[PDB]
Amino acid sequence: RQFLIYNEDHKRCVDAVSPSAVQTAACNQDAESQKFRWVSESQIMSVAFKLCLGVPSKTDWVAITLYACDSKSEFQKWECKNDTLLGIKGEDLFFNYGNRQEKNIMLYKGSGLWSRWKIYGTTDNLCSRGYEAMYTLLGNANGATCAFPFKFENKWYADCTSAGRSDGWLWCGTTTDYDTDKLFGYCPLKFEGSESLWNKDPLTSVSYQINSKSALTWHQARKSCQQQNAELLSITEIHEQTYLTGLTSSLTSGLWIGLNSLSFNSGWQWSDRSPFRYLNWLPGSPSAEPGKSCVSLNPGKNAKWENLECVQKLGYICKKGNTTLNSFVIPSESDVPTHCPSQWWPYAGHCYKIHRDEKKIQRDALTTCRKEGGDLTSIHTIEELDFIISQLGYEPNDELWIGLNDIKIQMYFEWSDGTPVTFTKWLRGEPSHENNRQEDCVVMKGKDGYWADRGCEWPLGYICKMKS
Repeated sequence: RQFLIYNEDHKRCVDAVSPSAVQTAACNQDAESQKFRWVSESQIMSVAFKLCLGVPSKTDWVAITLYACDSKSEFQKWECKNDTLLGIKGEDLFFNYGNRQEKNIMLYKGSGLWSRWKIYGTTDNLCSRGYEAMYTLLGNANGATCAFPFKFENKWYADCTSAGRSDGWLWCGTTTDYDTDKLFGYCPLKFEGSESLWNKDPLTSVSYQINSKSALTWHQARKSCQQQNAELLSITEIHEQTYLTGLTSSLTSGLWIGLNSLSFNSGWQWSDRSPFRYLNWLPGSPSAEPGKSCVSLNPGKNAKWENLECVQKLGYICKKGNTTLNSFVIPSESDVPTHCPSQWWPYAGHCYKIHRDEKKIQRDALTTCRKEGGDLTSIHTIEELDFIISQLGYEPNDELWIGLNDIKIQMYFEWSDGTPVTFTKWLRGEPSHENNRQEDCVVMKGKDGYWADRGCEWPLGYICKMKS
């Protein structure tokens, strides 16, 4: 994420010569003095010197030099303007080439070519590479973010290091003076041994990372997974729950997983957009108390789930990988010219119709769909859900049976027509109260056609979808 700062007009690059001299030289990508990187939302640090570029004051024609990095100093905060302009934050003054008299780099009112900078090698500005907090793994800092620069054995370190360690793992101090506070962690980056931080499941090849020594909020936890090209754990199959129950059987403190109700207009959902089709709540969850929108896996209570306040500082599980297990059935393709019986309307090779003639409990409804040559409808895309609520005479106060249910295995929803569950859109507060029955059927209700699970023993209208 390092870079050289490059001036196209001069075809030359910024070079740090001393804490009191920042100049330019020929663009040498192997010269550390010309290497720079963001270390916060607004500061840019010299890799060679571990000091941030700054100005003595927000005033015209002053020298830009290296200062001790400081998150509160208005005089080291930078931002990109126009495109290639790099300006001190809050004022129309700009990182400028200077002149052969100073040789130094200068702050200046002028927005010409001498004030316009892009990342060497690239054609995009400096804010394109940007800065992200980097949460540590294992270590004693409980997952705190790296602090750049940091002091280790009276030496300063610009990025993560394998110094003071013969195993070669990459670490960082989480306060600037590691020699004093002694707080560290391992960096979420590739190195020989990096992968032994993951448990790969031999059945599916999906990888899992159990961060039980950490205390992050839900949102912090999610960002630590995302920066590892992963995401918070989704639990989509009976097997996956079981593998994870095994992996955490020795733990007791809760661990964040990706299940949340943060979107207002809908209900429970996985942060990786997996369908929410396998349920494993602890008794008394999900609780309806309004602050508890993020879900934790409780390894000390058999790896069942509970929703908590998203600000609690727990451990977390990340999940990386695509499963090798093919599904048993794949949906059969459609037939682009589809003819439909009377009062049935096509979409994507299937005909649909809403029944409200006489309400039936879910089983009688499903029976009537099959006497008519189809089933209770399955839904696999938001496009398909939009078709149903738009083109079939659907009304916002409707409550209609669809094919989702867990009559085979409770807590595991399947489509009555046997197609895989690729997509779920739960109503706000749904699904709920599977603990109060043994069969969960699923209706479509509300202005948006979102789904609620309920008891199957209830007379309702229903939606049928025939075959191709």
